[PDB]
Amino acid sequence: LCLVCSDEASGCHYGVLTCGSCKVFFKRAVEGQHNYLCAGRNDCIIDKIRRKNCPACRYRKCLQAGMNLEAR
Ligand SMILES: [Zn+2]
Ligand SMILES: [Zn+2]
Repeated sequence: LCLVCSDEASGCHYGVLTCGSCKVFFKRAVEGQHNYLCAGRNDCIIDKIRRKNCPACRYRKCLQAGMNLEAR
């Protein structure tokens, strides 16, 4: 299971057991430019449904999980 947006995970990538999308998301969200906002809220729960409400919390969530694009 995806330990970010709490969905059926395809396989682990980077540092943690994530879905298919959280992989690609994270690699953009780290080594790229981002425009996700929960920089001064950080309220919403990111799961299988509510992740469409906010892709900002997902970055925070995956990081708490232990994601690292230079993990092992
Ligand atoms: Zn996910
Ligand atoms: Zn949010």
